[PDB]
Amino acid sequence: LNGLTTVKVQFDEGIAWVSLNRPDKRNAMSPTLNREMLQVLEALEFDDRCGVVVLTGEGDSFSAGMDLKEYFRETPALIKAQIRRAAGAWQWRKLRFYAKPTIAMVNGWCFGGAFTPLIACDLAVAADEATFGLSEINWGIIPAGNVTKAVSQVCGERAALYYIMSGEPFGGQKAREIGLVNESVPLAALRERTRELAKTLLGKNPTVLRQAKHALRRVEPMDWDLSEEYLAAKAEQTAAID
Amino acid sequence: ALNGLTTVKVQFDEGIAWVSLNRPDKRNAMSPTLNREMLQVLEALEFDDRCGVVVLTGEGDSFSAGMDLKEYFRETDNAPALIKAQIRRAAGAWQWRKLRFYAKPTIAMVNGWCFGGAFTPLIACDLAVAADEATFGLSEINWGIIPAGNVTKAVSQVCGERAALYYIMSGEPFGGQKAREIGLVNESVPLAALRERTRELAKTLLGKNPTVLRQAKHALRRVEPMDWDLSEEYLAAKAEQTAAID
Amino acid sequence: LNGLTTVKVQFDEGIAWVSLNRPDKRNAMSPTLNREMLQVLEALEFDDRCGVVVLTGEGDSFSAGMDLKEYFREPALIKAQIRRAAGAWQWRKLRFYAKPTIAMVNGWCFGGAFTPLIACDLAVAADEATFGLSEINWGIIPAGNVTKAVSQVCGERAALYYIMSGEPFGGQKAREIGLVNESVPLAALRERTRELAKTLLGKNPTVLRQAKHALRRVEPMDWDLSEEYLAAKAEQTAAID
Amino acid sequence: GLTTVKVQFDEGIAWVSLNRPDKRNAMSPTLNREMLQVLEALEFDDRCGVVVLTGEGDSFSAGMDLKEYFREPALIKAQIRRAAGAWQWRKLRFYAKPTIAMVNGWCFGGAFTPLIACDLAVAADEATFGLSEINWGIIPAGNVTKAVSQVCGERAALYYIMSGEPFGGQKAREIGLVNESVPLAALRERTRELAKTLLGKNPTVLRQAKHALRRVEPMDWDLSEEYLAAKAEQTAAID
Amino acid sequence: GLTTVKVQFDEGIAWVSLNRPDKRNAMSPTLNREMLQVLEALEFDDRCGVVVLTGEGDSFSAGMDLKEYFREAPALIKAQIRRAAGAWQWRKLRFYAKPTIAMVNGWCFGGAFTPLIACDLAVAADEATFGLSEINWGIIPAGNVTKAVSQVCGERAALYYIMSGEPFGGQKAREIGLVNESVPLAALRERTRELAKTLLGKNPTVLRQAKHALRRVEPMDWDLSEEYLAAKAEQTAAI
Amino acid sequence: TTVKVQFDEGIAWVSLNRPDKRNAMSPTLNREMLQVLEALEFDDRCGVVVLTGEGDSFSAGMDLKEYFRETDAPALIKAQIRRAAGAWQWRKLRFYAKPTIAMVNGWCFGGAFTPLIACDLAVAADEATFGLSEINWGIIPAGNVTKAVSQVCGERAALYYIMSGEPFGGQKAREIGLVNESVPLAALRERTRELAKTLLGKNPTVLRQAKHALRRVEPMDWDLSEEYLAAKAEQTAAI
Ligand SMILES: CC(C)(COP(=O)(O)OP(=O)(O)OC[C@H]1O[C@@H](n2cnc3c(N)ncnc32)[C@H](O)[C@@H]1OP(=O)(O)O)[C@@H](O)C(=O)NCCC(=O)NCCS
Ligand SMILES: CC(C)(COP(=O)(O)OP(=O)(O)OC[C@H]1O[C@@H](n2cnc3c(N)ncnc32)[C@H](O)[C@@H]1OP(=O)(O)O)[C@@H](O)C(=O)NCCC(=O)NCCS
Ligand SMILES: CC(C)(COP(=O)(O)OP(=O)(O)OC[C@H]1O[C@@H](n2cnc3c(N)ncnc32)[C@H](O)[C@@H]1OP(=O)(O)O)[C@@H](O)C(=O)NCCC(=O)NCCS
Ligand SMILES: CC(C)(COP(=O)(O)OP(=O)(O)OC[C@H]1O[C@@H](n2cnc3c(N)ncnc32)[C@H](O)[C@@H]1OP(=O)(O)O)[C@@H](O)C(=O)NCCC(=O)NCCS
Ligand SMILES: CC(C)(COP(=O)(O)OP(=O)(O)OC[C@H]1O[C@@H](n2cnc3c(N)ncnc32)[C@H](O)[C@@H]1OP(=O)(O)O)[C@@H](O)C(=O)NCCC(=O)NCCS
Ligand SMILES: CC(C)(COP(=O)(O)OP(=O)(O)OC[C@H]1O[C@@H](n2cnc3c(N)ncnc32)[C@H](O)[C@@H]1OP(=O)(O)O)[C@@H](O)C(=O)NCCC(=O)NCCS
Repeated sequence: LNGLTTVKVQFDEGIAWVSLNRPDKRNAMSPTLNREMLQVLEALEFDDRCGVVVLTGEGDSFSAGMDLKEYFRETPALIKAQIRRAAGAWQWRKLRFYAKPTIAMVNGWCFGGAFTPLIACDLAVAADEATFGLSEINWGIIPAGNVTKAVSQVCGERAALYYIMSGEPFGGQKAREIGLVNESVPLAALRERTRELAKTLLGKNPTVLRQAKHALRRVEPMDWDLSEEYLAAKAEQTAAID
Repeated sequence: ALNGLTTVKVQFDEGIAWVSLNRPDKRNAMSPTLNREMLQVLEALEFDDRCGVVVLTGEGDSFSAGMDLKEYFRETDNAPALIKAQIRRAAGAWQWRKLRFYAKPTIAMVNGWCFGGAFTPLIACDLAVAADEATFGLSEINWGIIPAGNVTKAVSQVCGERAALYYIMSGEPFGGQKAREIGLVNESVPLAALRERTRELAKTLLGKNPTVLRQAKHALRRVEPMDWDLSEEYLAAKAEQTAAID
Repeated sequence: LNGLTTVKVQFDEGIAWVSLNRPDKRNAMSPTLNREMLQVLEALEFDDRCGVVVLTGEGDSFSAGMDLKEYFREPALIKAQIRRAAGAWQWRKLRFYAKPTIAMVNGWCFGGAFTPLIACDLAVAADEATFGLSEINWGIIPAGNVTKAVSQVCGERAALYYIMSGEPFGGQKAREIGLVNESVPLAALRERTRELAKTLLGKNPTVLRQAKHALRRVEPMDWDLSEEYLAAKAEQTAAID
Repeated sequence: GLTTVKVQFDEGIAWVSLNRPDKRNAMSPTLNREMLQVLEALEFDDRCGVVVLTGEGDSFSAGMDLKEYFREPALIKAQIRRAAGAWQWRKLRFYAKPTIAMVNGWCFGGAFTPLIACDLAVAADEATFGLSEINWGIIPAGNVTKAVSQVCGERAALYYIMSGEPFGGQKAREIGLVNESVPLAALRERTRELAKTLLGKNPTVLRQAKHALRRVEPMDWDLSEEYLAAKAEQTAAID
Repeated sequence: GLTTVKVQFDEGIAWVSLNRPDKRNAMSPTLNREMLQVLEALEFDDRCGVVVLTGEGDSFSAGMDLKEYFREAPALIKAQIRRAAGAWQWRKLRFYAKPTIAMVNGWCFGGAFTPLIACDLAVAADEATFGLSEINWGIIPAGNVTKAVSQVCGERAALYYIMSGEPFGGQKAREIGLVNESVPLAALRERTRELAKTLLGKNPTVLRQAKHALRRVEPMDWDLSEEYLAAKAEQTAAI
Repeated sequence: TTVKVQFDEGIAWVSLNRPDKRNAMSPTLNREMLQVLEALEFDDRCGVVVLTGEGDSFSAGMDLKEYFRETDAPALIKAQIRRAAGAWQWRKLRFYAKPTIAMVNGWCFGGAFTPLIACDLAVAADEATFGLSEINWGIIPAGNVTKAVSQVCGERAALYYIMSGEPFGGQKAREIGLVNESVPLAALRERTRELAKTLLGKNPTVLRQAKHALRRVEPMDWDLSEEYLAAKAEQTAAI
């Protein structure tokens, strides 16, 4: 957490408000931001100053997507693949099964690549004024990285295809309708609502909370006979490590 | 199989088998005894000509308060491992193994409290009509346990990842209208109209061809993990099997 | 495209209005229509006069499902070939069509019509449209690929309710359960559908085709595999553009 | 109380023998019900820590009963079909104790499912295997088609399903149907030595390990690592 | 009227011969279209109840035509050409209405692995030379060759020959489960004809249902496969 | 320090360097081996990596003292140490940017199976001893060992050696598909070098794309694999 340039961490009574911090660039996710975000999230897993992580963006943006210059334009094949993997290293590899509960607080512009860490977070609270967009089609690219998969994970096929194919923007209430976020409230109540939800998660047994939210995503592709076998081993693991 | 029941009641009604958990003093908590009796009841009703549809509900003010904290959890905590496994299997033996592909159509009538383990038989049933006043809750997190058995899988089967994680992680209660919005139940109506609405839907299912109704509702849950090429092959055999056994 | 007997095709500023043309039979899908529809869909994938295809029904019916007279009632391998020819255009060709597809449900949509409706990329229904999985009322299961198609876009509760009950529902209910993207009054159906088609026509056609395919491809994949596939898909997109 | 099954206890080994030699150990609804009772009773019988499945006489099992199971209502037929698979693979494939199939002779049709659902299998060289269902005008129903595909390659599975051609114990070993094939005179002792080897292991760890192998097969590597981490913790918490 | 494929009928056996010996039976877009028409014509031709796929001359097939298929286009046209190959190589062949046997009489390289593996069975000559030689030409085993080899061979053997491009004979192909049997070339035709006659003696409806069910149940869990096999058995008895 | 790296005309001989501990994989070695693999995938002096062990061992498995006993630690720390093992043993190795060959020169037990199987190819010495000895130590084959064995071995062979913990040599490892080839130890180094030189003669881009494509298409249906392989082939030509 020392010498961060693109990421801000503010601790608040057990809550780690992690803000993408490139407001002048609308929090576009560059290779520098990708490296810092993984370093922050890895450190916060063992930082006792927090038991829940809130992911948001500084200024009027959640995130305008990947940096069109520093991530896309300025990027050898193996060198290119390493930078692409560094994005997914924190956007979904670390976030999807994160050690502590995660809440995405969408305060504003959320486009393209921003959908992957938003969906990899366990919960999401958006502002009514927040503007979501799968604008990749308008920039001549598909929703790569894991954006296409992430949208398919939480939204129905009809809604996923409509916003990928058309690139049409939509607000927080529409994001809640299609299952992209858990709740949409006015921006003036966004932080208060997200903080109340984080405080509710802080009141739970942290081990049981971690085991339960992981098991939900693990059992998704399993058959019912396999899920019962996994959940039984997961329940015994929970009581053994608490 | 229907005689000497201590925790479950069965009442026949014009081709409907109203199966209600019968431990109201315990809010219909599901004990190992109840898990054993319900499997007996559901197995017998699959061949009982007095029914063409099964309605699963609870006596009193509770649909179910989840697994018995005393008889299912506490009294089996220090039991031998294979004994605990057998008790756990017996719960899922009727909660999802029997219910999810029951030979007859099943409707879950959520008349009241529905917590924790009660979500698995509720979701394993084909259709679900809840009361607006009913209170749902994945309160396992507040008791220090994960939603085990098959509760976690059952919730992810009908509810989106956001709604599934929200109520699993927060343990927050919600009513029948929220259960309908998140896809947990088909319909939500006031409690005063819950039985008449459930009975009307049950009579609608009774008016259908029972063989085709059984075959079609099973095929829906079978084809979900299949690719479209495999599902077309399975639906072709399922359609031929339907015509041969009708 | 020449000599068609059950399908009509009208070109409109890059839009291929493909209508099932059996209105006196409520656009029931016969083995003849199944053969012609695949014949038309294969030709339109390379027809430079179209960049988007709108599937709709002539008259008051989008489609009344499979032809109860020419398809169902009328050898095992012969029966299998006729059944396969239905899915050949209803999902095999439509689900990963080389061009964007929009289903315009102008009226009756029952049984087997669900498969090409769901295999299309997008769907705009009329509020007055009447959907229904009435196969249970006819004594059959939603065969072909209907059960899978309904499973693909609707939640398990909604899918089971309409399959088991055979209850009909309107355009707004179809939009609510995720069967279609939007639902407008019939008087505004063609204008809204043409507006959506022009929006798709303004996109990069190669990127649009690759993106709509990638969405349906990554669904059964794990996140590690989908990231690998999307990286290869993104590279294929830039190379063939 | 059993009429179709014989159980012999030997130093922690429960020798479970199919006992219908007059019908070549064909599996009837009576045998299917009796076998589930035996397996359910043996999983808590402390007198055994390993179960060996074999057949009395010159047969392992000639498949399902052509008369009782097949020739003799829709949901009644489905119940009898489910009773066969209830013990043939639902109970056996994840049985609480290690299981060994000892193929002493004829092994045809439906016999493949309990043979494959068992953890391990030792065959006699003189034993004759055969997916002869095609010769009787039926497909390998129940779960035989799935069971054969689980242990043998697609080529070997298709060859013996489509041709109905018999093969011996050495061929069964080569295609992976059984772990080992020895002469019949050495079959029981080789099986008993393997059963004794399994009895020397930690029973909890052995049950957990053998279950974990079959569970992780359809998992991706990221998910299997998560499953194996919980399975190992579950192992240490109950041992 | 066919130019690249030859069809000879023999007592219910349709000997289908790839016929481009001057190009070592390389598969061109012309051959790909002709093979699909032959397969679509033979599935209802009562002169055959079994299909034997092989190659004329000293070749089975040297893979895809390096000139006509790869070297000699717009994106959708190249995809249509690519789709036409898989249309007969695996889409039609993998679930073909009639039993299929691949007779590997000679060279079998690259893209030839897909129709070889999509056929139900395969008998090779010991002298036949196999090879996933795409790596030697600077391309991955595209089409469905990578999946086909993954379907019948273990991961070690699949990776070894994909990565090394090293050739191997008929006995090695039998060892790794690529073919069911390998015999001397002088005995290949009679050994293949005997297997074809063995398939012709089966109930053709039951044979088609069983060979399809084997490949359908591969990715199913055991509970789902039992559900599918019960429906497949009822469909078999009805048709 | 715990790893040795020797460059040889494009070959990166990567040796586990804890011979006094039989190359037991400590948390120290786990972190160091990941850095070596990360450094080599961008080191232009190598186009192939051979993973072997110093001394008489390939690897005796995980360090019983430093990896297991000394982590007896809070749950998240234990999970972090466990994840660091799989970070290089399969997360980095299974889809490594360059071809990998495991040279099993000696003892290969327990956790050593995971990096052995995550390597693309493997050549063993006949004299080398292989063992899934976890059952003898009271633990299940955790990490990804159970999944790795199931990935390359049949269910029977996987279950036999997990349940019995029985040791086996290089020829048996080749017979069950654990390694590609087994030769006498005196010929092991040159046989592995021939394979490494063969891999070095291939287009490294096409070789990486092809070897990755094989493992990616395993769980796909044939229609999905064809779509993936077409994009993979286009990605190959563009890169
Ligand atoms: C997010 C957005 C609506 C904000 O609107 P705005 O308040 O008017 O701010 P601006 O459009 O003027 O851009 C703000 C700055 O941040 C940069 N910026 C915005 N989004 C960026 C992105 N993905 N990548 C890199 N830079 C970005 C701009 O280049 C600009 O830089 P500059 O001030 O040095 O010239 C608008 O910037 C936008 O549409 N960005 C692209 C969103 C997107 O489509 N992402 C997916 C790309 S595939
Ligand atoms: C369902 C509930 C809201 C009803 O509240 P109520 O009407 O006021 O009734 P009570 O709380 O007084 O409980 C009545 C009886 O039923 C028992 N009971 C209720 N739920 C029970 C359960 N899962 N298991 C065992 N007993 C239960 C009570 O212990 C009590 O028994 P007692 O009278 O002998 O003391 C309440 O019982 C409850 O909060 N929780 C259990 C629900 C739950 O969270 N289950 C999952 C736990 S993992
Ligand atoms: C679609 C429907 C609501 C239209 O009702 P309508 O305007 O009153 O039209 P009609 O019912 O009078 O029938 C119109 C004609 O189209 C035919 N038709 C309608 N649906 C048909 C279908 N699936 N298959 C074959 N013919 C059909 C009728 O047989 C009739 O032919 P005819 O006039 O030459 O005798 C009506 O046909 C219906 O109730 N059901 C359609 C069938 C259906 O549900 N199919 C899925 C079944 S598996
Ligand atoms: C196993 C077999 C090779 C033994 O040959 P054998 O020593 O000559 O024994 P036989 O066939 O002469 O007779 C054995 C008795 O057991 C019965 N039997 C053998 N297999 C049987 C089976 N699946 N089901 C019912 N009865 C069977 C015979 O009907 C016969 O009864 P009977 O003596 O009262 O007339 C031979 O019996 C056989 O082929 N059985 C069928 C194997 C098979 O195909 N199973 C799959 C069926 S789909
Ligand atoms: C099959 C093979 C071993 C036989 O070699 P041979 O008997 O000595 O005879 P040739 O090598 O001269 O080949 C004979 C003709 O068929 C052609 N031929 C062989 N394989 C061909 C292929 N895939 N595509 C197109 N033409 C091919 C040759 O170009 C040659 O053409 P020509 O006679 O007009 O000059 C050799 O031709 C060969 O290696 N072919 C390539 C196999 C392969 O790698 N396929 C995968 C390609 S990615
Ligand atoms: C590999 C093996 C057969 C070699 O036998 P050996 O040549 O006679 O060598 P030794 O047993 O005498 O031990 C050599 C050293 O290496 C260590 N060693 C060997 N395997 C080790 C392992 N997994 N972990 C930690 N140390 C190990 C010994 O503790 C010993 O250290 P020390 O000399 O400081 O006391 C033997 O070490 C063995 O049987 N098992 C090691 C672990 C194993 O087999 N499986 C993993 C258990 S889960």
